[PDB]
Amino acid sequence: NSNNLDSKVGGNYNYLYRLFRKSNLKPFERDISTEIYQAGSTPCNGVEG
Amino acid sequence: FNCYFPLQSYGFQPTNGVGYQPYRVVVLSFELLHAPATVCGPKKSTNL
Amino acid sequence: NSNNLDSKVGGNYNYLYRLFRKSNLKPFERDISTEIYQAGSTPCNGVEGFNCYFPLQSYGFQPTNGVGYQPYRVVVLSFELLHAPATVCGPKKSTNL
Amino acid sequence: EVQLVESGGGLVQPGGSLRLSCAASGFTFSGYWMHWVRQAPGKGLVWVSRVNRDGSDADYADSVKGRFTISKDNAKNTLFLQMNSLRTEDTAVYYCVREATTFGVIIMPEWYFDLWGRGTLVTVSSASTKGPSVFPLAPSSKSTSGGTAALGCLVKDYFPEPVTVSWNSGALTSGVHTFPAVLQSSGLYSLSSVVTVPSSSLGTQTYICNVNHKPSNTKVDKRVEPK
Amino acid sequence: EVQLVESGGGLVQPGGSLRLSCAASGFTFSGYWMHWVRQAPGKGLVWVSRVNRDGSDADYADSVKGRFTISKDNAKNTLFLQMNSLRTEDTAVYYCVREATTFGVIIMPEWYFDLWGRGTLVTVSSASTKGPSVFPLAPSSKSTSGGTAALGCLVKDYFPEPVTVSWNSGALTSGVHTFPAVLQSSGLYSLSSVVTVPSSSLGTQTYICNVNHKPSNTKVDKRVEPK
Amino acid sequence: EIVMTQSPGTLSLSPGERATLSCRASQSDSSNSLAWYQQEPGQAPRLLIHDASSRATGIPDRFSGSGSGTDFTLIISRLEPEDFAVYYCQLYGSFGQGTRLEIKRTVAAPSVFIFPPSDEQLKSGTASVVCLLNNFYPREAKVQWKVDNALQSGNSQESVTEQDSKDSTYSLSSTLTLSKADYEKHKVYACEVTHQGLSSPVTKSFNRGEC
Amino acid sequence: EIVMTQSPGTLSLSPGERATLSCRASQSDSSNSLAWYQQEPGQAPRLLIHDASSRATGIPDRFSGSGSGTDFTLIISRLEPEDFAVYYCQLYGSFGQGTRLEIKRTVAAPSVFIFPPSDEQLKSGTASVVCLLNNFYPREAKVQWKVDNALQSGNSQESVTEQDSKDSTYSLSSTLTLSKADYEKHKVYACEVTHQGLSSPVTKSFNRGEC
Repeated sequence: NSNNLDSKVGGNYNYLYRLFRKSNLKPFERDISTEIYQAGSTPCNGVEG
Repeated sequence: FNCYFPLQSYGFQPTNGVGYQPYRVVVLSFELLHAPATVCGPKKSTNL
Repeated sequence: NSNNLDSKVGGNYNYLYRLFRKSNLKPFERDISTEIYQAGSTPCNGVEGFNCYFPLQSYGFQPTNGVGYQPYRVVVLSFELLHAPATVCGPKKSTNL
Repeated sequence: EVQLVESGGGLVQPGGSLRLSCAASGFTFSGYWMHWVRQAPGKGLVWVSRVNRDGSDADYADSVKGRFTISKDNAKNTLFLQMNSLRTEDTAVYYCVREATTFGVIIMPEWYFDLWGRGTLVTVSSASTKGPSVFPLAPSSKSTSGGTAALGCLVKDYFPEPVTVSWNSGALTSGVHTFPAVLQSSGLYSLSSVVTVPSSSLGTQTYICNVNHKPSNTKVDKRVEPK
Repeated sequence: EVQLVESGGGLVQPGGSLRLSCAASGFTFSGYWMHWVRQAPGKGLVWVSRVNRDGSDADYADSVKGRFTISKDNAKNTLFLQMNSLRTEDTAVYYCVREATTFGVIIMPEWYFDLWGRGTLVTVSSASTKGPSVFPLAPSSKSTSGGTAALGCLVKDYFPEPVTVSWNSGALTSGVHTFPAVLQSSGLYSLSSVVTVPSSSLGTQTYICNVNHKPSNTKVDKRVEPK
Repeated sequence: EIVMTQSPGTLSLSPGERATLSCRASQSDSSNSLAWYQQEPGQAPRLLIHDASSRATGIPDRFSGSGSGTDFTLIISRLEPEDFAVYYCQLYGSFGQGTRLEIKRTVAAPSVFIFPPSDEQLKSGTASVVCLLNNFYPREAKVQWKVDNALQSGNSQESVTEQDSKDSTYSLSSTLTLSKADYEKHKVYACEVTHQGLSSPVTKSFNRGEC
Repeated sequence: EIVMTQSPGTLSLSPGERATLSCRASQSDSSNSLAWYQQEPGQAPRLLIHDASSRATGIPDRFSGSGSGTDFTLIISRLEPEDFAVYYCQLYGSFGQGTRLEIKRTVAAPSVFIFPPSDEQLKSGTASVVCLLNNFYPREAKVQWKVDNALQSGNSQESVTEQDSKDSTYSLSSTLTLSKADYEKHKVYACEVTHQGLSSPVTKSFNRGEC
């Protein structure tokens, strides 16, 4: 339990997790990326639609 | 925490894989030592 | 692996195996027969009676089975090391005497 | 290059027999396992049968079990598919497709097709070939809207295989609508081909329609009256 | 022959209790595995309980659990199934169904059923037994169409078990329409039995309808007027 | 736990044409220990195949099929007049939804007769109007009411009779029940049926008061 | 035995929009033995990838998809005006139904024209009334006919035409066939079209006998 040490008022945004990824994760595989995910029929991965 | 009940259940479900599926085990342990044997195979006797 | 070559829909009945036999097999013994195997006290092997079961059974190799039931092609090579003029060898090149 | 030529097929009464051949050129036909597949008009592809390198083992599908035989010779370099007692549900265009093999220490086909041949159309029905009925379709007053309009022709009771249509010896298209034919009762193929040409143009140039009928070679030309 | 006869059953108020029996004749009842399978009126079937001769496991489905008790009295050759706090949705028919056993070195039951005894219906409702109300159904002028017509009867407020009805002491059929019953509000079964008989036949022979009520022994006979 | 689905939901063919049915387990494999049962509407189910491969003794040689893994399929060699039954498949704990094998015929035009309630029904306190569809095929229809030349639903009931044997045609019934106070206010009651095999929806009207 | 269902049935994309096609195989024992194909409406299918991962010879680099388990997905990197075809997936013993990929466009108001039979069609013995929707998008609508101010169904035939390439629009033609005995009785023939992109359903009336 580290609730009293890793929380900020109004939700803490210093800690982040990946919600969407194109492929499965291999064991002990670390990836960092910033291309915006695409889910529909609108251009993404560099443009906001 | 750090103190568990030594016994746990199996929860054998019919859908589970054959690896976790129940198996009925019977062990027939014999001893062949110095004693008058009381159990023998089905072999017919012969005249002395 | 020969799963995608030796399977037929609804179970393959073109590959059979003897499930019942009256005696043990000797090494390198080949037997073909259809006499009804005897398991009880009723005579069989020529007469169909009680406990007389057909000695042959089918694998039923289905097109999609588990790895333990898929058809696998097996070849066993038996080597004869008896004293005789050798007729098969490797590609080992010969050398001047 | 490497291509497969389909031969045979055409009209045949239900319950008859037919033979289809696939000539192979450009590749070693002996070593590749073969498949035969089909595609119904306007429907998805469906696999039919497979044959070995020697042409002795097959796994005919359930829908074609008993009434289809496959054969694969090596000397004369072609594939046979023979059909008996045909039914109305197999009216389709048949393709023959190769099966890729590693050709290593074990042939081991990967069960996936590489090349698709120019397939052939097989049709089964109780009807017989007959001349199509042609007539113009020109809008009259109160039926044409605006300067632009659409003028066309509808063919009727054309049982034979799909027919081609043209206008003014194919000198203009103006956005030709193909309108593939649709089968109706009693086995009749009909299609209404219309070209969008404004109605305020007839009078200075003649409009002719050509139903180029290849099967029976009954070429028909028709004049469209603006009424 | 080998057969299973079901005993018990009948109307019961909600929250009540009941016991069903299954007498088995023609085979060795104790060795074979036993089961209960339900069948809702006009619905699918769902297995209710599994009993080993020991009966130690697989006996109750969650919803079944807590309310049914399964017993297999081998000494006097019968099966029991007892219920408490029965709910409305369990109104159905029950089948005593066997489970095949190899009877070899290991009995090894195979979880597939061999025979199905004739069903016993169980019904649970808040209604009470009432006499059905019967009135004739004969089309008058401007309602009958053509020479042929149909004459019948319609019963109402008949809660008890499905009723049998016949025409002219069952001396004619003329295509009898069974018209199975159906439930309305306040727990009532309604049936409308109509026989297609031409309207130009009344006057020379009497037209009567009998509704035999077997549960309450309320056999009723009525006449039909041509209006 | 295991949930079994049947494909297709319905299966209509000619009296001679053979058929096949596919059953699917929701997940996992159960060592191919599957059973198929056929149930006539009036009779109890009957086992046809056990262990998903072997057919029980007494079952005709016609029924023969096999499957493995998550999908088991049963094939029927030919067809005879016994397929008027629902085929359920049984795994360890659950039964499939089933598939009714329907016999196929030509399109039949329905006949609709509307019976208004008579005096004895009127004085009981409620009025029930019935509609009878007769000699109709295939088994798909839609019946509504036009009470005071207006469409209302959610108040009537529907009943469909099972297929007959000698002529293989069924009948449908539909009873609309209203209070007498609501029944007397409206004047025109009309019944129509929509059918894909009908050139036009047949409309038949009813004017209250008879003659 | 395998039914290899492609989802979803139809996607519309702008001519430069990437997408993915997800297809589930019934029996997931393929071990990445899969293929995808792109067939133009007027020609044969071609192979796109093999083994569900690797690509064939001459393929564009954009076609690159991977999948495992029951859910096999194929991803396209970008789009060009060639994707107007049918994508057929292939398991070892089955074929997919096919997915239609359409070029998206703004909603267009259809134009409906009704053409009655002429005199030469009148003397043949069968009357055909044709309704033509022209310059219509997207490809979904319902066309209904009115004979004697009454709707009917089960007697007319409808046909669709493939989308053009110069402006990405399609035309729908429908024909109602009847004998002269019915045609002479009626006088008014109307056609209505319903579209979600239209403010009100469009009706067009026709009076028999011309003028």
